[PDB]
Amino acid sequence: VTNQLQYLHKVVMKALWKHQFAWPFRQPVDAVKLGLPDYHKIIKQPMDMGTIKRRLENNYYWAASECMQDFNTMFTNCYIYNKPTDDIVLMAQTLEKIFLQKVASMPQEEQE
Amino acid sequence: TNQLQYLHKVVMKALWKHQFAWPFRQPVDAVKLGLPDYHKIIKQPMDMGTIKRRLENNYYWAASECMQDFNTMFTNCYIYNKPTDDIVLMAQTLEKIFLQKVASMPQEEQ
Ligand SMILES: Nc1nc2c(ncn2COCCO)c(=O)[nH]1
Ligand SMILES: Nc1nc2c(ncn2COCCO)c(=O)[nH]1
Repeated sequence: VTNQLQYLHKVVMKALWKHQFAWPFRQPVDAVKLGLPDYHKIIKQPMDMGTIKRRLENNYYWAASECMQDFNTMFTNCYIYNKPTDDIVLMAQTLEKIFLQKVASMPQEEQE
Repeated sequence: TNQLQYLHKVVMKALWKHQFAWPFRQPVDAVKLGLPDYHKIIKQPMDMGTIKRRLENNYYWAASECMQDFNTMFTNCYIYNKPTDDIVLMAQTLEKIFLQKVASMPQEEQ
């Protein structure tokens, strides 16, 4: 497995998964459960930490950059769809700041 | 530091020249662009011109802190604009390059 995907699993996902703001992102947006009949109109590429976490457990990723894009798509989905004033937006912002400051310490290069 | 230099000369380099970069090279001008609610909604304006100047003037103490400014700039765009505005596509494209360039950053400190 890659040095960088190992960092993404054990440092980034470990931090973000147990975070007190993580729960709205731990599973796919369920448009029916949440009452969002336009969600899949607006968000064409849904993403969530459950999917990323399993994808790290199943070595589905080839490069770290593609794990990073899933994280980024997840947060971007949230800012695009939700209202500027929704608490979910500031939860995503808080989680994204951690993702970014962890990524600033990720190795370079590749392995495996 | 080595990482700030990389963010200056590799990351900011690539993004500045990009064909979608022009809305992001200078602060949003809410009055010229016709957006009287822009500052009611975005409380932390940010833009690559401000980030470039801060890197030239040694404003940043750490890499993560310049990376946060890049993120704020993109997030502002996503939060303020309608999902279908082209500028959202432009920010996503730029942000993807940003993440990919950041993954190859020297891991140290300097
Ligand atoms: N579904 C749901 N779970 C929550 C809420 N607050 C905390 N949790 C549990 O997740 C926190 C991590 O254990 C909440 O408001 N709703
Ligand atoms: N109430 C609540 N909002 C959520 C949840 N998951 C997603 N959202 C709404 O944000 C969608 C952004 O892509 C969740 O389980 N709790």
